[PDB]
Amino acid sequence: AKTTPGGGAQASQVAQQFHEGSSIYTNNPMDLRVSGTGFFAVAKERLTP
Amino acid sequence: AKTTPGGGAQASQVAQQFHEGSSIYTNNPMDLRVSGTGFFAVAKERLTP
Repeated sequence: AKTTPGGGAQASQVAQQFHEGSSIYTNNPMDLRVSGTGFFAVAKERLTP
Repeated sequence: AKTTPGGGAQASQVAQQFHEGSSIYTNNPMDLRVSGTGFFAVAKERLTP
């Protein structure tokens, strides 16, 4: 138990840190941003959402 | 909450300040001015008002 050293390092997880990013301004009404928590929903095909 | 600084300045609105402007004098009866509150109404086509 005490005479055996460690077996190295194993990768645990690559996280996906979700802190809010900055904003740029295009003055274009079709450019939208979620200020705070939320995601847009986008459908590959028009019929099936 | 407290370790994060601000994100800059965002344009709020360009207002349209409506305080009365000064008047010039032409001594011509066809030149009109609205002293106080109100607008003239002008129509592009004579038939449609």
